Amino acid sequence: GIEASLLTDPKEVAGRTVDYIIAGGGLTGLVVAARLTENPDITVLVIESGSYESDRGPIIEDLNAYGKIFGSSVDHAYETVCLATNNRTALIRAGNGLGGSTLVNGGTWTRPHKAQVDSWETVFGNEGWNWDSVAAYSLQAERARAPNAKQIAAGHYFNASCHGINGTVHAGPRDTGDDYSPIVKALMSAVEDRGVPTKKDLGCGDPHGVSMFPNTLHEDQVRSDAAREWLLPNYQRPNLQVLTGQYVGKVLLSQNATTPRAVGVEFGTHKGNFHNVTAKHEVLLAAGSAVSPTILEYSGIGMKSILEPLGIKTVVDLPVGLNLQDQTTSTVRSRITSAGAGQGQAAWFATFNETFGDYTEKAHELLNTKLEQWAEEAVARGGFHNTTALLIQYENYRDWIVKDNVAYSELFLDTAGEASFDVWDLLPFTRGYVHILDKDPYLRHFAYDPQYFLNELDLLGQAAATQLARNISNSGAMQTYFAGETIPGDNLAYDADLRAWVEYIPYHFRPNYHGVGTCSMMPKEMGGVVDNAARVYGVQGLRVIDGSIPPTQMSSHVMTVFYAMALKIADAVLADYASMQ
Amino acid sequence: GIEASLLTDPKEVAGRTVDYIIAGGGLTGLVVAARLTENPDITVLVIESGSYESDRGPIIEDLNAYGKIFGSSVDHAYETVCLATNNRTALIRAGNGLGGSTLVNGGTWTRPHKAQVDSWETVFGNEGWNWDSVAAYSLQAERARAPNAKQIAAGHYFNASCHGINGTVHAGPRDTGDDYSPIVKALMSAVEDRGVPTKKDLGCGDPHGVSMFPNTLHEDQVRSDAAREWLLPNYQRPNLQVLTGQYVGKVLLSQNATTPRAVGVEFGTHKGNFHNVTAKHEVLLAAGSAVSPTILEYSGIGMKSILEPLGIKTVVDLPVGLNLQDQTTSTVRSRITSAGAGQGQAAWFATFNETFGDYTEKAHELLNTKLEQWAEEAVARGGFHNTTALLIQYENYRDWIVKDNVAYSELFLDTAGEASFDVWDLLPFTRGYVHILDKDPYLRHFAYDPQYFLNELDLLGQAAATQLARNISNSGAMQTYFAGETIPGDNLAYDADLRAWVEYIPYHFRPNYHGVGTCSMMPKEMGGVVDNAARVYGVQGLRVIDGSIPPTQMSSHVMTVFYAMALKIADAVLADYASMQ
Ligand SMILES: *[C@@H]1O[C@H](CO)[C@@H](O[C@@H]2O[C@H](CO)[C@@H](O[C@@H]3O[C@H](CO[C@H]4O[C@H](CO)[C@@H](O)[C@H](O[C@H]5O[C@H](CO)[C@@H](O)[C@H](O)[C@@H]5O)[C@@H]4O)[C@@H](O)[C@H](O[C@H]4O[C@H](CO)[C@@H](O)[C@H](O)[C@@H]4O)[C@@H]3O)[C@H](O)[C@H]2NC(C)=O)[C@H](O)[C@H]1NC(C)=O
Ligand SMILES: *[C@@H]1O[C@H](CO)[C@@H](O[C@@H]2O[C@H](CO)[C@@H](O[C@@H]3O[C@H](CO[C@H]4O[C@H](CO)[C@@H](O)[C@H](O[C@H]5O[C@H](CO)[C@@H](O)[C@H](O)[C@@H]5O)[C@@H]4O)[C@@H](O)[C@H](O[C@H]4O[C@H](CO)[C@@H](O)[C@H](O)[C@@H]4O)[C@@H]3O)[C@H](O)[C@H]2NC(C)=O)[C@H](O)[C@H]1NC(C)=O
Ligand SMILES: Cc1cc2nc3c(=O)[nH]c(=O)nc-3n(C[C@H](O)[C@H](O)[C@H](O)COP(=O)(O)OP(=O)(O)OC[C@H]3O[C@@H](n4cnc5c(N)ncnc54)[C@H](O)[C@@H]3O)c2cc1C
Ligand SMILES: Cc1cc2nc3c(=O)[nH]c(=O)nc-3n(C[C@H](O)[C@H](O)[C@H](O)COP(=O)(O)OP(=O)(O)OC[C@H]3O[C@@H](n4cnc5c(N)ncnc54)[C@H](O)[C@@H]3O)c2cc1C
Ligand SMILES: *[C@@H]1O[C@H](CO)[C@@H](O)[C@H](O)[C@H]1NC(C)=O
Ligand SMILES: *[C@@H]1O[C@H](CO)[C@@H](O)[C@H](O)[C@H]1NC(C)=O
Ligand SMILES: *[C@@H]1O[C@H](CO)[C@@H](O)[C@H](O)[C@H]1NC(C)=O
Ligand SMILES: *[C@@H]1O[C@H](CO)[C@@H](O)[C@H](O)[C@H]1NC(C)=O
Ligand SMILES: *[C@@H]1O[C@H](CO)[C@@H](O)[C@H](O)[C@H]1NC(C)=O
Ligand SMILES: *[C@@H]1O[C@H](CO)[C@@H](O)[C@H](O)[C@H]1NC(C)=O
Ligand SMILES: *[C@@H]1O[C@H](CO)[C@@H](O)[C@H](O)[C@H]1NC(C)=O
Ligand SMILES: *[C@@H]1O[C@H](CO)[C@@H](O)[C@H](O)[C@H]1NC(C)=O
Ligand SMILES: *[C@@H]1O[C@H](CO)[C@@H](O)[C@H](O)[C@H]1NC(C)=O
Ligand SMILES: *[C@@H]1O[C@H](CO)[C@@H](O)[C@H](O)[C@H]1NC(C)=O
Ligand SMILES: *[C@@H]1O[C@H](CO)[C@@H](O)[C@H](O)[C@H]1NC(C)=O
Repeated sequence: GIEASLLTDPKEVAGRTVDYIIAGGGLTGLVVAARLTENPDITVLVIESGSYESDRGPIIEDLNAYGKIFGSSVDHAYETVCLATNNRTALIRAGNGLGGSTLVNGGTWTRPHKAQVDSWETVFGNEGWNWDSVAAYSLQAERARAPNAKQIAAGHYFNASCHGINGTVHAGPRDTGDDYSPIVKALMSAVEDRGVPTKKDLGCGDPHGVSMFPNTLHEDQVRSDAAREWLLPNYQRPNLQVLTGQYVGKVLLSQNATTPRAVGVEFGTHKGNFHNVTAKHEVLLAAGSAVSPTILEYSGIGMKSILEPLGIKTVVDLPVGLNLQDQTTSTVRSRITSAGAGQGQAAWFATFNETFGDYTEKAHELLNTKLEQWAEEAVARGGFHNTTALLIQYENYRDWIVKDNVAYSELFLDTAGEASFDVWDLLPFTRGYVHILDKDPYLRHFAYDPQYFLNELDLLGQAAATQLARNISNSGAMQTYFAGETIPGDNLAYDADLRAWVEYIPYHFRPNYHGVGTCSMMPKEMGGVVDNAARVYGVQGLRVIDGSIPPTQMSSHVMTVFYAMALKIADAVLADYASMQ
Repeated sequence: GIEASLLTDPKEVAGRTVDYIIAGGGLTGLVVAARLTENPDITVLVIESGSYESDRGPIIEDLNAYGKIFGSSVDHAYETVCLATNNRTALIRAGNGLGGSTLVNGGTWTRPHKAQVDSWETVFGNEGWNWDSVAAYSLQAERARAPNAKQIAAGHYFNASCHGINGTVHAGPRDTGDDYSPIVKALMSAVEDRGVPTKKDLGCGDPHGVSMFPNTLHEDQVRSDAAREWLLPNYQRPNLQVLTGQYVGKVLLSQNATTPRAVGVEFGTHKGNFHNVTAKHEVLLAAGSAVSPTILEYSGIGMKSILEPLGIKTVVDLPVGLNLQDQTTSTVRSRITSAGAGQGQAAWFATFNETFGDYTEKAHELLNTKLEQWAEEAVARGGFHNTTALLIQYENYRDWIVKDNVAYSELFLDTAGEASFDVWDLLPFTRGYVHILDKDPYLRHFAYDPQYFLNELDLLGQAAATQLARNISNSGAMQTYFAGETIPGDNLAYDADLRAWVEYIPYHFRPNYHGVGTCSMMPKEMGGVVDNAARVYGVQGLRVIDGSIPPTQMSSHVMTVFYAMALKIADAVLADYASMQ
């Protein structure tokens, strides 16, 4: 079926010409590939390092098997540098195969705060990029299902004005057919005692409080990975070709005109064993936030201070690979009474004050006085190039916290036999980088440094949000079900104060795998790599269309935005194509 | 050139018949491939997941660049289970290319104790596998160079009787052109004050004390990796063929009324995309100790209790994957005075009593009383299947310590601007396992658990040897160069006792990447997987020829032994070939 359609021999595409080459068959790459080939006259070649996985079995198709895929050939498992905070190497989970990280992710489907997307036009000078336009694309991608009586009784609320029901990505409530645990409504009641809202639709634009949420799965509970949703219904199109098992190494550039033009790519598996293919219109990079910047650097598009010591000639100088923003995740886990049994997920989207509690005043004071110093320190660490322009970002985050009161941390609850919180600070001020370390793309030798916890507010906020997760687990209605803590358990005294949490947290955290910003969409003079149509500055016919481009984090899970962002970009590509006919 | 001669399209190979198929182009695979094709009538196909790397540049060819290749495409970076000792996953460095881990290793060239190799015949019933035979094969493989006057003045000693000079593997002193650091002879002086010997030739069969050693490199310092030494001189042989970029998935077994026979292998990159090739004589597994046991399991050779829940019919029931033995490595590092400058490596091979110091009586008491209890506990953890058979191994270890006084720990010194010890207990009593977790070989979903520190003497021994490295770093003539400790540094009090070291070591160690034992060469009734000619019990025409088969650890670096082991197996394979003509 679809398996027989995939190309595997490099020689069957080498030296030919297509209209668009898409590097990476993941979330954004497959969305754009489908939109472009709706026109039967447009040819698209997707080149993907992995292969088809959607039909493999529960390890892909059951969202409840989350994490068992880690460490396998479907996980790139990119390795960080030796992190300064704890002198350890960390692993970055990332899907390897058609659908990308939508093959391996938690399936959570929520949207950020309206003011966060709006800042993309007001602060980051991106025409047409605002909550209304992005949300309209989001709803157009969405095919959501309202919850039933069982699901509403568990704790779901669904405002139909905030969801599309006619789109492409199937979404609805996760339901294992088991009973839902009462612990979800117990956590809601526990935060209502503190004046915290509950059951806001996290798709409507003000994610705050404790709520349940849809999941990216079909009603029969099969995972809605981007390949199942966007490629499987369309693979029979003769103008849509997919080459699997090959890495895109570099963009081929014209030597001709005033400014360079992308004319194709080189792809392969090892030095001396690579091939060319030509793009008549454009090359679109969709290899993920950890990779698309490295493809640019291997092609001579990046920072001369990085490329010259490797013997790569710089043809376009841009701050490629900087401004990397990922979050830190920690765990609090507790056994539950027999009364707590049942399925169910929920999350507390907590504000700054809700996160810091007693430390709210001191934290606000740091935020009010340290921005300039913090920016100088991040630039000195190589996380950004221009202190003045980084400060624009920090002033924007302070307005989000102080004037808009957006969610600052996320406390994610799993039940199904226990009470377990994964906790992350949503708005890190640290900035990191990814840079190549060799001229050979197929060696994949690079330095990936998110600089976790090298901003003191990031460490304070993470410690405070995790302490809060212990607090709320044994508070209010949650006391009914509390049966003793197992994480941290013995490793951190149960009455630890914030200082004790700060000492513990660097040795008990994982990456959140939400990395954005390595080809930031903002003006060049602000440190950006792409314009408001995702075009790389100073190069014709070349775009970065994936998680590399969001200039900020957001108080949500990213799929709702990335699906919208891919469709918005597809409209721009098609508009430029049309103007030539 | 060798690059053009390599095969890179799987369809050039699919459907052929050759005499021998070697899975894995690593150390032992390439040695056996070279030996077999000395007869121009014998055809060999090597199938290797990586490609050719020996001409890449310093990152491969300069031993002093050790470690920079980690995390690249030339590094398999196998992830362990989440370890019980510290709730972390660890990474197993393992070379991916022609040459295997000889491409990425430290280059150290030493031999174990005579009694340790003798035990393979005496305890583990492997006729012909004793020090005399293995050493003779080792000298035949070896092409050593005596140290010169500058190198002898630095501390080198070389006994011509213990080294071959007319063989294949180039070996001699590392020499970066710098002055040699006086810290090496200082360390020798410091252990001389305690009656510990120095400058013994660690190739002669009694490795004890502080010595320098040869390195696997040419005189101009190019790394002598297995491909450079065994394949590059011989790639023009028409009967020798090498396929790169492809994984061997499983052995093809006849399925009829008679005993199963290896008739070929299936190889490829993904479940949709694999091929066969036929073996007329034998299939030889050489994919490394972490992989060759999994290839057997994928083929239905292994434990029914593992295979059946995965949907794999058990064709031959063997304890495949058990008895895994890897060591734990920790670091002590300090700054040096200006007078300590220069190049130089040395190692202290320390006996049981030397490592334990004032804890010697208590350590000996544990070793005398707990062997049966420990073997029960290792079996209950799944590291081995038969308690009595494991107790035989433990008695052998106790004899090595009490009656032979073999080296028990190794303290490896690097200088070149600092004083840095990597420390490991050489003889772990813990037993681990590796097992597949899915029936699809190309998913590479497996559980690899060395069970580090889950035996209490292993933890106690590693704590004591690392404390000893701190002690000797500031003792005797070493005091002249001591300029402050940086690791542990602030992370552990400088006057910490053994108990304090025991608390810290589980959170400050790495795998040594010396894992052996997963297809142990011993009698079936002792838990073995292969006989003394490396043939898998119960299967015709199938052998395992790599680091999976040594039944014990050894007090040395293993290259001297693995080259000899490969040469000795080649002779057995060629004797069976002559029997069928
Ligand atoms: C790695 O991570 C794992 C967890 O992921 C850690 O293991 C857990 O450690 C915590 C302690 O930090 C343990 O919690 C304690 O639980 C006991 C009582 O639990 C007993 O009863 C349970 C049901 O009633 C039963 O399921 C348990 O059985 C399991 O555990 C035993 C031994 O742990 C094991 O042998 C079995 O096979 C099962 O796996 C268990 O027998 C309780 O006494 C403790 O209470 C203390 O703390 C509370 C604080 O709330 C305090 O009020 C009390 O006064 C008391 O002092 C504590 O709750 C947990 O059982 C462990 N296992 C699991 C699965 O969670 C492990 O330690 C980590 N390793 C590291 C860090 O190296
Ligand atoms: C991760 O791992 C690294 C090591 O790789 C850890 O960093 C090292 O920490 C140790 C302490 O645990 C430091 O050692 C101390 O050194 C100071 C003085 O060092 C000064 O002089 C050096 C030249 O002689 C100079 O290179 C140093 O500059 C570097 O380091 C500093 C940080 O220290 C940094 O700011 C710079 O930018 C440079 O990177 C520095 O100027 C010394 O005071 C200490 O002496 C103690 O011990 C002695 C005797 O043992 C005792 O008598 C004293 O009372 C005192 O208590 C100690 O030697 C080391 O400098 C750090 N850096 C290295 C080694 O490069 C890091 O902490 C780890 N992070 C973790 C665990 O999170
Ligand atoms: C563990 C985890 C959990 C997550 N959970 C959630 C969640 O609950 N909710 C949510 O909304 N989001 C979640 N996400 C995030 C979401 O899945 C991703 O942000 C999204 O898939 C990223 O899309 P992308 O197009 O930027 O890249 P990806 O989807 O990662 O796709 C990039 C593709 O490029 C391929 N590739 C890489 N290098 C090359 C190369 N050189 N040549 C060719 N192809 C290449 C990769 O194999 C991959 O298929 C999670 C992510 C992870 C890792
Ligand atoms: C970091 C490190 C440092 C070391 N330092 C030293 C040292 O200083 N001194 C010393 O004496 N020894 C050292 N060693 C050990 C020594 O290098 C190895 O033990 C030796 O290379 C092992 O030989 P092998 O044939 O068993 O396996 P390997 O040499 O690892 O060969 C296995 C080969 O099989 C390939 N392969 C894997 N899976 C498949 C598959 N499915 N199909 C086909 N091919 C496959 C691999 O890519 C590899 O080429 C070190 C090892 C490591 C990892
Ligand atoms: C539902 O969503 C729409 C759009 O945000 C809004 O007008 C309405 O107030 C929301 N709430 C309810 C209860 O309808
Ligand atoms: C392939 O890629 C580059 C174009 O920049 C060049 O080396 C070569 O001529 C191209 N064509 C072929 C057939 O290799
Ligand atoms: C949060 O805290 C600050 C200072 O403690 C206070 O001024 C502010 O009104 C609080 N509430 C909100 C919603 O920001
Ligand atoms: C948790 O937070 C509440 C908030 O008022 C506080 O009263 C309580 O002392 C905190 N600690 C615990 C253990 O509940
Ligand atoms: C640094 O950033 C500021 C803010 O965008 C900008 O005005 C200035 O020109 C930038 N400087 C450089 C060298 O890019
Ligand atoms: C050198 O090696 C031989 C063989 O082991 C041995 O007899 C001799 O004593 C060794 N030492 C010296 C100094 O020759
Ligand atoms: C079974 O297969 C083996 C190996 O392929 C072959 O030698 C033998 O003749 C076969 N036996 C029967 C009964 O077909
Ligand atoms: C490969 O082997 C399998 C079974 O061993 C079988 O499908 C086929 O006959 C063989 N050849 C090809 C080309 O698949
Ligand atoms: C080692 O220590 C034990 C006592 O703990 C003693 O019997 C033995 O003689 C010592 N020396 C050697 C070389 O074993
Ligand atoms: C170091 O080792 C020697 C020899 O056992 C011992 O006398 C001394 O107390 C040890 N400790 C220190 C801190 O030197
Ligand atoms: C266990 O091993 C011992 C020693 O080799 C042997 O005598 C015994 O038969 C074995 N038991 C089983 C069940 O294999």
